[PDB]
Amino acid sequence: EVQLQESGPGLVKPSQTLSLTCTVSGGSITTRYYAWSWIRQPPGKGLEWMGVIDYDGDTYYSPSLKSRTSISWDTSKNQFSLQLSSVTPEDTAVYYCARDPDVVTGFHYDYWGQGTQVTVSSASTKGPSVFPLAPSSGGTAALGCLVKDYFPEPVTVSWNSGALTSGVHTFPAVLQSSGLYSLSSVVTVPSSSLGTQTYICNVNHKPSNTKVDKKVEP
Amino acid sequence: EVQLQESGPGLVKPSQTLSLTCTVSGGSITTRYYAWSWIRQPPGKGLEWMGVIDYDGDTYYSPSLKSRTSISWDTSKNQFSLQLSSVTPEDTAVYYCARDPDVVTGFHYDYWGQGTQVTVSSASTKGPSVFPLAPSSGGTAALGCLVKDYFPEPVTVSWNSGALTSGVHTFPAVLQSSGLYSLSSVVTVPSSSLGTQTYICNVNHKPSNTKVDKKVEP
Amino acid sequence: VLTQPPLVSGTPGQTVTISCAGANNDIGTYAYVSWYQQLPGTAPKLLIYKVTTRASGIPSRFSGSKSGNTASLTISGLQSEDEADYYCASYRNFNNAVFGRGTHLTVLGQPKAAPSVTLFPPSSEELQANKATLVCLISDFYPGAVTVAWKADSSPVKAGVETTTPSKQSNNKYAASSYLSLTPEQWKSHRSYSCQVTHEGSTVEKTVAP
Amino acid sequence: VLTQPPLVSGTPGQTVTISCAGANNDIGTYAYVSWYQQLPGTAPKLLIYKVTTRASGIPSRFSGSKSGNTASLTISGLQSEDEADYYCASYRNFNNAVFGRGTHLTVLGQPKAAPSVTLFPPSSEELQANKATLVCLISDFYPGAVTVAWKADSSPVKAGVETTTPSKQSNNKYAASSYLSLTPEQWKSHRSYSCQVTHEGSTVEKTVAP
Amino acid sequence: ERIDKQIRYILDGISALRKETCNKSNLPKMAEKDGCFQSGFNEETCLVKIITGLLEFEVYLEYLQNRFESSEEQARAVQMSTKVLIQFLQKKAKTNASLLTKLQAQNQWLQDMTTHLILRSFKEFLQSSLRALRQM
Amino acid sequence: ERIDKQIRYILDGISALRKETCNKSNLPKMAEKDGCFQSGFNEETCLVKIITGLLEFEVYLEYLQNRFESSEEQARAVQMSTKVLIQFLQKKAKTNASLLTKLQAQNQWLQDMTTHLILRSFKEFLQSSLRALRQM
Repeated sequence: EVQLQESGPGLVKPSQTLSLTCTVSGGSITTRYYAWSWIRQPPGKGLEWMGVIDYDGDTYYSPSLKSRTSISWDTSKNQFSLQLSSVTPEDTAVYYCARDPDVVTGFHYDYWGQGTQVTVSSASTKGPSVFPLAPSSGGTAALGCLVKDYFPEPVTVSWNSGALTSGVHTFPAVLQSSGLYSLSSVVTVPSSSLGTQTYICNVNHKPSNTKVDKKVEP
Repeated sequence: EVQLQESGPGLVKPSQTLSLTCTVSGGSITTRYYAWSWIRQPPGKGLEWMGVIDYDGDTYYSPSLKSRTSISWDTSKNQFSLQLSSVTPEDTAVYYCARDPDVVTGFHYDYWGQGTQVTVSSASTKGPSVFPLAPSSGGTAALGCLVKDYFPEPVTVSWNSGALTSGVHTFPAVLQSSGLYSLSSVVTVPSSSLGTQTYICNVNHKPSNTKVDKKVEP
Repeated sequence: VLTQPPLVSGTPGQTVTISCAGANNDIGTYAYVSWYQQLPGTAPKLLIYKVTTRASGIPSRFSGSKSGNTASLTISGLQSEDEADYYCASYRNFNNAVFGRGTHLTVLGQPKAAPSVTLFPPSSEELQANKATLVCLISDFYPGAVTVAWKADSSPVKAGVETTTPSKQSNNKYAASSYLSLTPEQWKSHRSYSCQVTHEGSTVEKTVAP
Repeated sequence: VLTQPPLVSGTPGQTVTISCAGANNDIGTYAYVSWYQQLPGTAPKLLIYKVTTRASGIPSRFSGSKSGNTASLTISGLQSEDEADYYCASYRNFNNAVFGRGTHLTVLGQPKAAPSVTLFPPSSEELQANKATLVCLISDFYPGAVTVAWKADSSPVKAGVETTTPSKQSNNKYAASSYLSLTPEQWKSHRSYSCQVTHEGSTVEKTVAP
Repeated sequence: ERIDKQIRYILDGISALRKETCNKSNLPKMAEKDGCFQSGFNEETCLVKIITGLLEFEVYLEYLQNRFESSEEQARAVQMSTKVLIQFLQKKAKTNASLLTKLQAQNQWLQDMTTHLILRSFKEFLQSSLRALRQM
Repeated sequence: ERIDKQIRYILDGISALRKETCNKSNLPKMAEKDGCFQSGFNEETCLVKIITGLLEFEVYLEYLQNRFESSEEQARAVQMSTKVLIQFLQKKAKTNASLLTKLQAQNQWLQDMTTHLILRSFKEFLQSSLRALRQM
């Protein structure tokens, strides 16, 4: 099964260059007749097709981005990478890598990556602080975690290492006056399970390599 | 006598490319052993050396600017030009062209141009409006002109087509809340000359090709 | 780029049409027009390619049409789950691709719902760090416009309030957050704090106390 | 870049030194170190090149020195006219040039001066355009800090006031502008308008009336 | 559907040739005027353009025989596949001196490019030599 | 001061050669380690580097004789000026197979570059042909 994975820094400063790497699983990038493209999405805006690399290794770029966009690959790692030059806040976007099933007879993309968010800013990376939100003490209770003062977005919050997904509601983060982000994730569980089931929230802030596991108790 | 003159648009929008041209008088740009360089000065900041072109036509660029800076020339017009790509507000600067008297044995610049100001902004060019400031009616009077609502800077104000320079004080412009500029230029003259000498202020706003001649009377 | 309408809407069970205006160098070349569906926080999902061909697993009610330089996406039997952003893409000569701005399909007709409010007091760990935050979480309300008021005892709170813009959940109801930053001394000084959420003239309220 | 001090100052007749710290790939290569003088609104003027050599017309009191990777500009017999921004530049391998941030030489010791104020009423042409502007022009004051107050009759003007930051004239005294935007009806409604400029505790005032 | 197999066979032959080339280390294009696009479509005009362009690339392959002398077997395969494709389209439907002149002009532009690189570096090294000897 | 006139004579000879070239249409560099800069200055080390680099450019001029066959008079002048400069520095002081191997490798890199340009455009034109024939 074809799988695409984006990797890269979540924060890049203005005038610096943006570098991302897509790792391909379940298929060779040199196989006929695939093409490997980069598409980016500014927040609340549309998808922008940037470039593409053939199975032969040939690259084709959008005319708008041809001056500062470069696409290369490493066949030994089954990866293709993106380089964007002289980045501006206009380049703050979620970046996607996608596969073209047949570059010869069509430019559409069936398999997409999960997307990685890149924020262009001169500000510094701030690690998140996680605080447990105790459950109250028909027949259910709400418990959660508070992720406080981090930059830039996003923050990933799972529960019991992804096992607990039903009844979980992660809210979008608030932008403070200080410029830092904070969000909360709350899972609704039966009150009877509070003494017989353990609930741990798993926070991951990739831009700061911060991984925090917080057990929520009454 | 060697003279350098800068020419170019006073306003360029973000992500567009910046193009300026320097016209050389009093000497060939192909003459041994001259080099022709571009230096820019952001407002209230230092001089930044960008690039240079030989008498042979060879170009050399600053490592910081090598990705988006290009220098060419037209020997038939005795001009060399600058092209800056993907401009940002960080590129808002007065741009200078200068001569290197001997590129072979030194990188210093004796003859400089007059400098041209380029503002990077998505805003529109606004033409100035000139209103006369009547003289009052020991032994001198102040009269002037009010230049109102223009964008971007600069505005050039002379008096009697450059003949009247003594006693002339042109103040730096005010930045309004609306984002438009306005300035005043005042010349101090003897009161006896008010009935026997004509005073005309000559305003020139290059970004809008606006030339206004205003006779100031009591 | 490819011209695409901003919003398209309809009630469940009725058909909607989304257009993709193009030029001769993109859609007019080979009619390699594709359509994509995107839900918030996730990557776009290929629906249609080469104007009409549906991808595997895509229901027949999604239909691909094209006339002139304009392609149309037709969604029959609209479901509440169909609310998403829909993009068209086209091959552009040579070996280029271009996307439209996108269209948000809004499924209307859902009843109005009062907001469910959950208010969390400051955690014992946060108070140990000499900080205090009241977490007020609003969810499951429609329409998506609420006003959040904070009360210390009965007096309004004049500072330290941060509030989100309402955003649609996966059930196409809205949700919003509100945070009140307090010093641990302020949190103990008052009898209780309250998060008051006003929605369509009525107010839902939760209260926490040290 | 080349490290250069922000400000250097001195009274007339005394000597000042400006340094230009460099690295091995610039000043350390061939010692092609040049010095430039720049007055506001004008292009830089070449003073020294190749560390010591003075350009034609440059007085001997300007001197070029160098030790290690640091070059120094020495200005003897300081004059009031010497107040300017002074830049050093160096050749950088290969076929590159780099400038320092620059140093502003401030000539101190000048006496304090009260500001000269000139107030212009709205022109008859501007009033015809249904606009009105009071132009208050302040000049020839030191130090460079003034407060501008506008008075309608005797009441302070709460809106429509734009004021510059004080800037040094060519005589190294300061100048500033202040504009009051009024409607032609407001300009006729009041008995007179006044521009009050406060400098070092005292106030200079001009008055115009329709 | 048969054409799809013929062209991809040529594309794979090209992919092999360029792969053999990399291990050691004004051409025809489609335009709207040609009618090969849905807008302005002209099957008779477009089919002539496809045949004409392939005939032009067929002689560039001929002039590139010496370029792939170590892998002669595939170099002839790409030519024969092109000729078979050209013959098929010619049945489906109703100068070289200029191309050799261009190909010779292309190679001078590269040799002049190497010539300037050597002489410019000679010029640049001489500049550094004079600046150094000026101090001794 | 005499060296200044000798090097500029060579620079003007180079400027003429490249001007004659344009009308038709790992090299030595100075480093801090060489001691030709004021910091780390070593006159004996720097002078050897200047002579060595000029000797390397002297044989690149020799291999470029066929490049300037129409203006032979100046091509020999640049060589003799270089030889006179090299002899002067050698008195002032106390392999070619590798350079020919590089110069041959440089020309294959350009011919392979032309080869890829032709084959990639052949590939690209074939893609457009299949997309067009797919519709007919």
